[PDB]
Amino acid sequence: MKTILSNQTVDIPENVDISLKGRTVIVKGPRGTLRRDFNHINVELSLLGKKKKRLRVDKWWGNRKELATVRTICSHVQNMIKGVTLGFRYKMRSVYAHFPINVVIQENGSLVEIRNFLGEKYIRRVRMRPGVACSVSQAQKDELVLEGNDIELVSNSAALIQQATTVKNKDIRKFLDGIYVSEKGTVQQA
Amino acid sequence: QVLVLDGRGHLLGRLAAIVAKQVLLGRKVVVVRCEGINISGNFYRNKLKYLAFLRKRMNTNPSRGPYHFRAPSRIFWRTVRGMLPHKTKRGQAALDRLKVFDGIPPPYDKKKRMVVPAALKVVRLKPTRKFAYLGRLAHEVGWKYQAVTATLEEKRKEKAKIHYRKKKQLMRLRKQAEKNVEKKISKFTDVLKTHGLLV
Amino acid sequence: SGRLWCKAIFAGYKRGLRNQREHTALLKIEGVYARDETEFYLGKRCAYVYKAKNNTVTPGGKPNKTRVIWGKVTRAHGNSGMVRAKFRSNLPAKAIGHRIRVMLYPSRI
Amino acid sequence: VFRRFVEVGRVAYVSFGPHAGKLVAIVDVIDQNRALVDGPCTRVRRQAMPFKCMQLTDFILKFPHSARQKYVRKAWEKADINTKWAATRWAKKIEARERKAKMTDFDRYKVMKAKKMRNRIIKNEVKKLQRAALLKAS
Amino acid sequence: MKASGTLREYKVVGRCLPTPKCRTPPLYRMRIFAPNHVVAKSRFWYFVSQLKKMKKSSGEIVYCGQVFEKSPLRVKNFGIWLRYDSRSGTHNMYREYRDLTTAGAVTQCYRDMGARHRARAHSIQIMKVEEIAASKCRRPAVKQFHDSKIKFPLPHRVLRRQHKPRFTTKRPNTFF
Amino acid sequence: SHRKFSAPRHGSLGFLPRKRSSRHRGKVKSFPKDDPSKPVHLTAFLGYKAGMTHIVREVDRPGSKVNKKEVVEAVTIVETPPMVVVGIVGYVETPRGLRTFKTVFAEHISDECKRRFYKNWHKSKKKAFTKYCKKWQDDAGKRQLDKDFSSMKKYCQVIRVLAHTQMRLLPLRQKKAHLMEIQVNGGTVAEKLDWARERLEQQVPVSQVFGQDEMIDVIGVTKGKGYKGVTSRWHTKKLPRKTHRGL
RNA sequence: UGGAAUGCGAGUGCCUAGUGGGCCACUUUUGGUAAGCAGAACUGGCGCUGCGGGAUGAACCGAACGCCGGGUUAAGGCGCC
RNA sequence: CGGAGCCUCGGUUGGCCUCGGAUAGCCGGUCCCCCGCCGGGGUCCGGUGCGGAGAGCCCUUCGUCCCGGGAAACGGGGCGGCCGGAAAGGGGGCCGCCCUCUCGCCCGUCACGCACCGCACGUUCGUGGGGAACCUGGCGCUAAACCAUUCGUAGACGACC
Ligand SMILES: [Mg+2]
Ligand SMILES: [Mg+2]
Ligand SMILES: [Mg+2]
Ligand SMILES: [Mg+2]
Ligand SMILES: [Mg+2]
Ligand SMILES: [Mg+2]
Ligand SMILES: [Mg+2]
Ligand SMILES: [Mg+2]
Ligand SMILES: [Mg+2]
Ligand SMILES: [Mg+2]
Ligand SMILES: [Mg+2]
Ligand SMILES: [Mg+2]
Ligand SMILES: [Mg+2]
Repeated sequence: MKTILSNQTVDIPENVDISLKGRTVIVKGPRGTLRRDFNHINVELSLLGKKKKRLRVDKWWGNRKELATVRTICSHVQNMIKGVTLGFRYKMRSVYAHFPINVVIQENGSLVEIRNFLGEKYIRRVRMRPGVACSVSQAQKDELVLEGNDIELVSNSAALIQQATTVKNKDIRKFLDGIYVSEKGTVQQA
Repeated sequence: QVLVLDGRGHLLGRLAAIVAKQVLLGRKVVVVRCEGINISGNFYRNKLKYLAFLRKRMNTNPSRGPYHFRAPSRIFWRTVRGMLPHKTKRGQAALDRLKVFDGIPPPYDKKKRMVVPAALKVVRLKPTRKFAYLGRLAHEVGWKYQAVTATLEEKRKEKAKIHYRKKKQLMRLRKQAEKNVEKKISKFTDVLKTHGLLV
Repeated sequence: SGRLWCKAIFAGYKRGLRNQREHTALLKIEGVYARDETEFYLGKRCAYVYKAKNNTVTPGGKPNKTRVIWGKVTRAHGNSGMVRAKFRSNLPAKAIGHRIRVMLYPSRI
Repeated sequence: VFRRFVEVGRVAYVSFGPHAGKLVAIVDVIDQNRALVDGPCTRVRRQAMPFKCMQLTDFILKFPHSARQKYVRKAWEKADINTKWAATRWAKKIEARERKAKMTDFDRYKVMKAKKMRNRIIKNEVKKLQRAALLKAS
Repeated sequence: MKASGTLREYKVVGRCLPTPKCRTPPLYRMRIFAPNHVVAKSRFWYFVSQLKKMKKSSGEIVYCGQVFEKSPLRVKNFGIWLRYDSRSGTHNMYREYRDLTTAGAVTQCYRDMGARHRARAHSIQIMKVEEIAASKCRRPAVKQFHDSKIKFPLPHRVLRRQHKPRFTTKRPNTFF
Repeated sequence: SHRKFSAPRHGSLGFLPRKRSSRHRGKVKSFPKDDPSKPVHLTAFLGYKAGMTHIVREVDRPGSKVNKKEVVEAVTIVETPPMVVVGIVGYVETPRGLRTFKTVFAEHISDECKRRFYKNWHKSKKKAFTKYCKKWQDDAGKRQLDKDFSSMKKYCQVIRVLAHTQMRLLPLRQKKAHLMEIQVNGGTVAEKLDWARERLEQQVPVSQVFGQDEMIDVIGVTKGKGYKGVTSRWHTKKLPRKTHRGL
């Protein structure tokens, strides 16, 4: 049936000062600014309270499919606040059996050269979205580190190289090779 | 005496049914900016509908077959011609009275165009339902002039912004002149307020 | 020194799907699209004004090329302000979607 | 962000229907698209009425959801809606539309002979402001 | 029966004809939900022919009169016990309606059963309609209106009166 | 029923209007796309097929058996005299089509180019371009031409140049020179039109247009063979000898 | 006191053409896997019949027909054709 | 480019000279404040079934003759230079002048105008489009195509080079 009211609040930390024009939200703070346009979701955004301490999202007279769309806005706003405060440092491992996967990074995090995967002479030049920085960390042999603010762009850049390092026309249950996401965390801790 | 109709946000068949009757009733209808026409339903069903329409061709000679036009203005002409008795002389006269444009030409850019609310997307559809742009559909199915129309419309939106800025300046001059002169024209002002024009 | 007739467009005849009764004409008067609003024009005189090749006589002036077919607005039609008319001579179907003059001087005011 | 809310006690303008063009109060909410509806002073009998015809306004007088017509009338007279409604620009442009509908032909001739000079004076003053702005710019 | 327009509620009593076996048959009363009194008497004979050994020629209707709502202005919660015929078998229901009158609630019941289940009015058989307090309600669509300080906007005012301003300049506003 | 032994089809449907060509000179259907990084240059030329001979050259390709060998290959000689530029034309971009905006000819236009505008040069009085060439030695005509070029600076997107072949140096029987539009692809529209005005009434050789070891496109009309049968044209399988009504 | 209700003018004699290939439909039902198959019972249509509707249409729904004017419906519909 | 009659073809019976765009959101300003080549951002202030409303805007024609009041004095109208327009291009704006007014519009006196005696196609865009010929004057103009012949890059004949 049409549920008369569904709502969920987001308590924002004092380091962040959010605002909104219409239904598009912006989140700024220490690391940078992140925007998201909500023109597909059709809800009410109340930015109430002095010092803008909480964001409320209403849905009036919507059945189950639009009631499912209420918590996802809360989740995207909380992910954006987490990206602005802390960030998204996706650590990921290069698993191989025989051939060492040669990974190097061109243009300070914009492109990844992937070489020597199952003895293939073809190289993969996988380009990240601007905003995501790829790097090789210290004290670890096979490691790729993806830094960024937008969880969409960082995890999409992870999925690009994870689907680039795939084994074709073989048994992937035996050939356990490729670069795979290992740790999903933040840049700085809290 | 010419219905200059906008095409942005208007539904395809709901607009065409309103257009074709007024064209049969002796009114010169010019529907303009027809790439802004949006069709209800998601994009993939409308694309596969037009692709089945493209596959439906004459086997022995497709030049004799159904002429599948790719421009959005000619798709609107196709659906109005489907909603007309075009085999008859009054239907051919209706097709002569109809005049449909891609983009908006300089004969019709400096004219206040009309909007039909009985065929509009925000009026006739629920906001959670999907719609498909006819211009994007046409450029994806093989219409070559989306970016050209985009640049020309960007130029004329800049020109119309300058014109509307001049109109706002004239409206400010009118209101400030009324604010200055209201004392000596209060005799003309009060007689329209007793008849219900400025209240 | 102005217009003394209301604008009305002749749509078609009294017709079914596969039959037409061409003695009764369907008239679409501009500005009126309701049965409560079409009660004013009931009983007015209307005419299709057209001009031809040969000259015909004109009452109160020199002979001109213009010709008419006079009539009488009988009763309303439909729900959207369409109305009927019975003429003495039937209208040609050349006049489909053209202007005729409905008048005001058969008045009930 | 919404400002008007269907609340118990809100006064609303009825657009169409039998009681068209009248103020009324929301006594109780019956269904999704039907409300329990009463107007004591504006001559609208206690009835059920959908939300399509009523246009909810910015007036809320306080009475309980099951309160009867005597208490609705006392809250109406305490809130004094009939004066502020006529003071509002809403009902003023409504009665302006009513005067334009009831405009007589001789009244329309007076309107035309007023508008003619009232527009000529505006045109002269706008031309003087245009040449003055041109003189200040140059 | 055709559920034409709105329904009406009839208190229909009837009995058997006097016989040399029994001189005075007992009287049987029902609450018939029907548009008019002719189909009320017909549906009364239908239910009496279902329940007892009694037909129209072997009996009579003593009085058939419409009985009204004792509080039509109060909004109430009617729990209607349904016995309808599906396309596969026959089923029972217990369904709540928030409405003013019994006849209007049964009208809404016929409309909503034909809405959700395509149950025709000849298949739908009503056995009992009872007014119920707000505490004993079961359905959440009825219980969501149980609030003293109820408050909601009208979110998307899709405008009607569309074909009088057919050819207009301005786009219609729909935020009210 | 179906075809027993499936076979590929004789002919191509991409070329199916097999009519005599309305044009005799090979028309460019698509010019190369411009970019402002490249300087201004011609993108086409109009030569004449002279003949055929051998060639002997070294092959430099790694991996082949034919590496560092002396092969022979068939070559075409195309005599390409330098063409005379006698006009320009600008093109506005419309949503209906790439429309020619304004064509501006030159002052001194040779009789080779004058032959093309006439079907019968003998009976003609040779009076073309006479009222057009008076615009180049007066005050008002130069102002109108400068206004035309200044409008072409603003509104034209594609600038094509008008060049005709030099027929007097050729050993052909005809004297009627072929004219051709060549799209100048290069920098901005202003620099393009300035370079075209500089190259107006000038010779254009082939070293300016093309160069060594460049892969080019050849447009032209096929050698005509007349009304031919389906065996000669579509190369179908001949019916056997025993057929009554033809094989 | 024309011995129930309702309705209708009845009875009777010659001469007599054409026909004697039928088909379809709610219900019952034989043979057959089934058939726009073959064969039956009641009744109505087509044949012999136009008209409005089912886009189209020998059988379906409505309704049967002299020539016209005003009105009103049935069956069907009322975004455009 | 600058006059009269006379045939045919028809519809027509005042124009709207333009923001973009959202619909769980819009419109208009001052800008105390800050950036850019007047625009943009925040804040502030009034509306928001829209009244900086197409449920709307502009013009309004019966006419002329005298006088008085409101309105105008910086305006109506009468020939040259300079700019803006190309997607299928606007009878637009600015400077003047050798000449004419307190007539144009709004209120009141004052009469006149075939008052054609109740009777219908009346009233414009209309110097409307097309074809014939007469008029008066000025400034400009001195052509191609096809057949024939020839060629053979072509071809049944036509066509084509
Ligand atoms: Mg294998
Ligand atoms: Mg006329
Ligand atoms: Mg095969
Ligand atoms: Mg043989
Ligand atoms: Mg026989
Ligand atoms: Mg037999
Ligand atoms: Mg049978
Ligand atoms: Mg019969
Ligand atoms: Mg029949
Ligand atoms: Mg059918
Ligand atoms: Mg039947
Ligand atoms: Mg009849
Ligand atoms: Mg129909």
